[PDB]
Amino acid sequence: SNSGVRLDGYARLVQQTILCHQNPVTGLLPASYDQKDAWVRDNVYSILAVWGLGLAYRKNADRDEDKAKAYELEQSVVKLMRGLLHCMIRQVDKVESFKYSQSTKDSLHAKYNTKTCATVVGDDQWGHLQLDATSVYLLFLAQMTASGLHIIHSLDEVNFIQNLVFYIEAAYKTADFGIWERGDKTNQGISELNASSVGMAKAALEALDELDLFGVKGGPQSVIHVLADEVQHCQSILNSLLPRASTSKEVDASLLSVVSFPAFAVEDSQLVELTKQEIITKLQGRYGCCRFLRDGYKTPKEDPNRLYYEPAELKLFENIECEWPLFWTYFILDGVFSGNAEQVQEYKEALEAVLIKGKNGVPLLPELYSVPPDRVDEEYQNPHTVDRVPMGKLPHMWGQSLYILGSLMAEGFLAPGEIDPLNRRFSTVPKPDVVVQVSILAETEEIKTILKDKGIYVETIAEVYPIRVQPARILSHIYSSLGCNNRMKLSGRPYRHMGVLGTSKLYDIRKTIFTFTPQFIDQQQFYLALDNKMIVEMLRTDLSYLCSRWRMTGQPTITFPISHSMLDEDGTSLNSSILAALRKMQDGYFGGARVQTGKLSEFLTTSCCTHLSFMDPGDFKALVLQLKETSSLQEQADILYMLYTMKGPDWNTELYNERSATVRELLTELYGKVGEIRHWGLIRYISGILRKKVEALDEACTDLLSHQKHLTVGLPPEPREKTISAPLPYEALTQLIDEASEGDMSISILTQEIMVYLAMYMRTQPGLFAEMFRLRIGLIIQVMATELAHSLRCSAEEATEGLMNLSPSAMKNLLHHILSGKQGQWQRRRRLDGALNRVPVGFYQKVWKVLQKCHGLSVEGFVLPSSTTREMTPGEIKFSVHVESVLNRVPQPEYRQLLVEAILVLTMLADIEIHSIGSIIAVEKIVHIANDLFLQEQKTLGADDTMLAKDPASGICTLLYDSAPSGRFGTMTYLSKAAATYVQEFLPHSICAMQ
Amino acid sequence: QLTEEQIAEFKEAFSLFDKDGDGTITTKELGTVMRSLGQNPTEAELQDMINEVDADGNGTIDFPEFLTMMARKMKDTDSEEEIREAFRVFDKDGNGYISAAELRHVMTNLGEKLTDEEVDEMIREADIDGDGQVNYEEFVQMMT
Amino acid sequence: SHSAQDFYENYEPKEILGRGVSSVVRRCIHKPTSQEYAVKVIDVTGGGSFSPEEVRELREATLKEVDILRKVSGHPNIIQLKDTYETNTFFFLVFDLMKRGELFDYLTEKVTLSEKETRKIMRALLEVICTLHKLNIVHRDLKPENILLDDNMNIKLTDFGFSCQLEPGERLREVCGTPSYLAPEIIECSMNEDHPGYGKEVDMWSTGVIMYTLLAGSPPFWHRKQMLMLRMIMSGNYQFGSPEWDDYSDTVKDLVSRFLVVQPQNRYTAEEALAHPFFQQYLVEEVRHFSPRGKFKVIALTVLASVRIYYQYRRVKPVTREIVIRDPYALRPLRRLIDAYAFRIYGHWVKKGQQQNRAALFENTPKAVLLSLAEE
Repeated sequence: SNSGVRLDGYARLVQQTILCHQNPVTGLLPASYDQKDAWVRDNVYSILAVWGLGLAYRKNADRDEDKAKAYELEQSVVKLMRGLLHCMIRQVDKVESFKYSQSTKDSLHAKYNTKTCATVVGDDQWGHLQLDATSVYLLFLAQMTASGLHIIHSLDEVNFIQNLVFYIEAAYKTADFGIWERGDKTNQGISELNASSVGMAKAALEALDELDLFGVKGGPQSVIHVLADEVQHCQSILNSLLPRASTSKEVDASLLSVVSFPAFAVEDSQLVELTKQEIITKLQGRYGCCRFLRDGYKTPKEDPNRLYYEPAELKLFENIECEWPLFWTYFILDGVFSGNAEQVQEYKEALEAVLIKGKNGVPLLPELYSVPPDRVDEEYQNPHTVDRVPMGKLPHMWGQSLYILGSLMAEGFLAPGEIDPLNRRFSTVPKPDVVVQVSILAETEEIKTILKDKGIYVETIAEVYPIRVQPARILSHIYSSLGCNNRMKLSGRPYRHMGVLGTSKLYDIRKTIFTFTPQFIDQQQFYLALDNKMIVEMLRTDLSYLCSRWRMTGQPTITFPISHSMLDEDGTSLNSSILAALRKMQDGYFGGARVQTGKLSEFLTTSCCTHLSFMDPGDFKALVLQLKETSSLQEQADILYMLYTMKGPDWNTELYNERSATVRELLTELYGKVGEIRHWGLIRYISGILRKKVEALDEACTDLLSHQKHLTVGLPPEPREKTISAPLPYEALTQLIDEASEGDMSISILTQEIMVYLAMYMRTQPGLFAEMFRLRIGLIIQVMATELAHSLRCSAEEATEGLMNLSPSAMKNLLHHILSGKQGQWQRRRRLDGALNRVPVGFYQKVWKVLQKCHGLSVEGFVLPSSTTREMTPGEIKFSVHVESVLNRVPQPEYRQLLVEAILVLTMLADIEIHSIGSIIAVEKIVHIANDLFLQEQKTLGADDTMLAKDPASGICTLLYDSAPSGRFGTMTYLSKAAATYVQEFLPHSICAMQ
Repeated sequence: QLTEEQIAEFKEAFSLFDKDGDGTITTKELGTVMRSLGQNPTEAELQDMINEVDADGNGTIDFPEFLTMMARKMKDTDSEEEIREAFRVFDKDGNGYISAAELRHVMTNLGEKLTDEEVDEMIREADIDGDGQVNYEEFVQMMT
Repeated sequence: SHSAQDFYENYEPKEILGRGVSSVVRRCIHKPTSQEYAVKVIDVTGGGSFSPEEVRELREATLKEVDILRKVSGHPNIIQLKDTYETNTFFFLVFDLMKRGELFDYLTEKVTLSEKETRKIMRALLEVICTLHKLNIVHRDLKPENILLDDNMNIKLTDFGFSCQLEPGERLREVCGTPSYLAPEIIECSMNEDHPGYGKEVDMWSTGVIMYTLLAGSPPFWHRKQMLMLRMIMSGNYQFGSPEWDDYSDTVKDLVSRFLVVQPQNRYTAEEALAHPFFQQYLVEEVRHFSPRGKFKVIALTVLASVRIYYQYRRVKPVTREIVIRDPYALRPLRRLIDAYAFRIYGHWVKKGQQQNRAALFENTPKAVLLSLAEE
């Protein structure tokens, strides 16, 4: 039959192309060419064609010979997978070290060796960080297991796999070198985040949710357990940065794999079409597509025998990116997968033209086509016109295997439902909504009586004996025993905080039912849970978030017990906000989701239940006297802090002759008394001594950084100020904040609170941060203090004391008011604008054009040479950083605003004329000329000397600051006149202005 | 404040200006009218005039624009210059007086299908002194 | 009107579109057909912060607004209430969706508008006002922020909360609305209790002020002190700036002046306003007959216009870079560019309320010792 002949031909091609270099015993193919190495990614990618051929053979075999062929192919695949797994399992120590902290020194090697599976290079001679390779390996291992190909034999391998799951679960906040093993855009590799790694890691975690590695004959302990919060975090990060591969590359062709056949992890299909169109319009060429703009690999320049590209890529790597037909061969698979046939035919026809025929006349895919060394000038003027020639190795196993698989699938022998048994092709199907279940419990009898008085029926913590409730930290500690082995030196999952997605579902532990309350009602960590309004806001946000995704099975469940702190001052009635929230929860509408209340007995019948199996059994004495006798929280805190600093870090004060009372114990006890008075004047002070830390701070910092913003901790001036341009570990962030805050102590707490509030507000309303590029906590705090002082018309110390006493809700309201933006008026507005340096939305583009028509812009000695225009691009961040640095030399915010206005008016005027100044422009001279003209004009009118005052250290009249921007007497007209005069001063006696 | 008669006269003048009823002056029609009297503005001149009269770049003139243009108070000096130009257009012959033949020729050039009796009656009614000619004072007074 | 279950199982909410003092607008989709709408969700407990009397008053006001809006339904230019759901704690009012925001954003982005769109906007507003007055219903809440814009430049009135029926022979004596849009009659009634009242007619002054703000770009009356603004409004001394109204037709100025009249009786009505020559247009007619004088006048007018067009074209002036050095505000393009750039730079400080307004940007006064004399 025709099918048999086609299968025989494809098998012959595969045997002659890939299987000829399987390297028996080890089972790992060489990494192409005469390199004598085995890259993990290529080995995984090169098996898909063989797997598909075997799958096609199996169904139609019905014969002994076909049975033998299928058995041999399956055995080869299993052998390769086991050989790959051996190398990883030989390096358990590296995984164990990496589980704690994040560093490149404790990372698994990316290039393993041939026979004996040893190491070839050290830890300082290559980029040993690639989270995508392990992710794709795990994804394909999970996919193959469902097919029916055994790859796991011993139970010990299960523990190693479980530990490895924790090795990649932190991919949403970990920097990696990248798929190309070249760090960021330029050379001199610096770790940076990219969308491809997170996209590939997200798919792997979902696949292994409940897939047992023992097939249909497993046991109670054979399934890998994974969480859900990490998947949602990865999805959010991918959605935020989907259009751009990273913060340094405008677009990368590697996103196709993330949004194509392998590891479908994308929603909002419009994004897929947008990115595909962008890639097609930007990177498409004549004989392939480029990886990314300005890559100099295999170029007639760059001195191939040298590395660490010098910062001289002005135009030596422009419009000469060679090619990569792999991005072309991905398109055929992408089109043929879902519903596309005309696109498949078009891409097949396009690819057939760029093929090369070698020995025996069989398909062969070249790596790239290099531009001729002579015809280089023409390309700069006529891009994508000059013919190219092949260059580099072309035994490309990756592209060849992908093309063979695509052709076989298009032939119709195999269907899309066989390669992906997990049904990952239906990720674009919308899900309508979910219904949230909420249960309310009373801490004691009194709370129950109060609730019943107002018509709310609940049950106390008792009377539900068969069910039990406890905090979430207990669950987090319990989870720290999964996949723990002593012989192999594995410590199990590290401790981490638990989100709402984990606490909602029910649990089973030794024939028992357990429920864990949310983490935000914990008063033993911080004081953010002591405010009822904050509790309500967090509850609403949590309800909305839970109702949004809920990608699990079964309705959710939330327990919200009412504690003693939720009562009024008299302790006889719940607060108004709590009652309103409880009433709104009824009637099936609260926040932005439907909420249904009842009793746990009914919810038990319809609710997700998780079965846990791993838990089954296998003179200071005078000062102390003064503290005891003295009263007042101020004196108590002062003496306690002094004792702790001097001699009482852990020493026993001996205050009680019976009980040994340590300084820490007394400080902890003082919280109980402080919490009743709600005195927000020393609760922060005591928190400083204990040095409490906010959980999930790293997540907030990563979220802030992912929005293309630069953080900053520490008040001015430099070098105290820092710059957190990349994510840092929790300990690193805490120590950096402590160092920046110096001994102020309270500054650290204020900074943490401000960061938390900013992270919270960013998600809801990501529109108020426009016109801003750098965030500075010290400047924000100073602005808040100054605003409070002006409002109260008091001294700076009084304003600081008042700010310290503000409740969290008041602080959030003040921050929102400051951000929104809502003599003495115009000067205040200018000062506020200058402090936050809210530049317009297109300042940098205008600055770059003008530079394009002048020699620079000098600002009090410092000069911004125009040569930087060709060394950078307006979209890059280096140019913006340099511009801000040049503009920030002057300390007065009013001067900064005046300079910004002068630059803008100069840019607007430059359009009218058609000429090149060919000279350096000084903004300060223009400003001074405008000020002199305004002074003369006011003097001519007849204003008395009192109105025309002079600044103490600026030389500019105060009225100028108060003058309105526009109008027939505003500062814009004076600035324009001064700029015109200055331009005329350096013009060849002619303007020729025409528009 | 205008009146019904003024509105009717303005509408009639606008209709006469637009030879083919379309609802717009049209650059071609404007050029045809300009050349009818003996003027040959260039295409760039016509485009500039259309842009200046219109508030945007649509390149078309509507009835409201014509009404606004014709309702302007031009004062005396500019009004005097405009009236002098109009008389010169009507005063093609170097005599300084308006006769029946000159008016008939002007109407024919503008595209008016009138009769000799009609033009004679019009001139007789317009004239006051009865000499068969219209002086500057009569022309200026009748302009309103 | 019915149980919340009908809503719950009929409409699926979506992301937010806007926020208010106590209500937020959200997008909803109709199941039995997938049509998009807007829903105004009103909390009538004020999040549990209001005393019961406030909740009852809010419910009564919402019911009155709904029942008044029910009758007016039918006009193409009014908001359409599609569906209503009520509970003990929430009202859900389902409306047509718009697409773009109110006129505030458009005015802020474009700074000032031309006459072409102003004509259509004023025609639609006058038609709606005439229909409302014919229905013996007053609004008293005509503001730029209460008008929605569609993709085809379609505006429909909304925010009928303050609207109330007026029985014949009655005279309202209540004060409400922003001070800048308050007519002199309202202020007089508030100050003196002997004033008979104000009327269907107090809804002209608002239209005139809206026209003036749309054309000039700043409100005719505004000051940093409420008392000074009220005194200036009482005096009624609106004036046109020198280098601001030198490029506008006289008909528009005459219409604006007619709209703003201190005497209530002399104020133009909707029907009278719609008959102004500014809105005059022609389609076709062949019944134009007159005497020889008419033909002579028409020919003279045609010749005069033909002569004057060329002179008007020639009256243009060059860039005059020396003029720019001397005074750049005289040239229209320079002023337009300066205003646009100033608004772009300081466009984040213009919001609702008397504290912040568009007039705060332009400073046409000659800042000097003259500022010493402010008031008594």
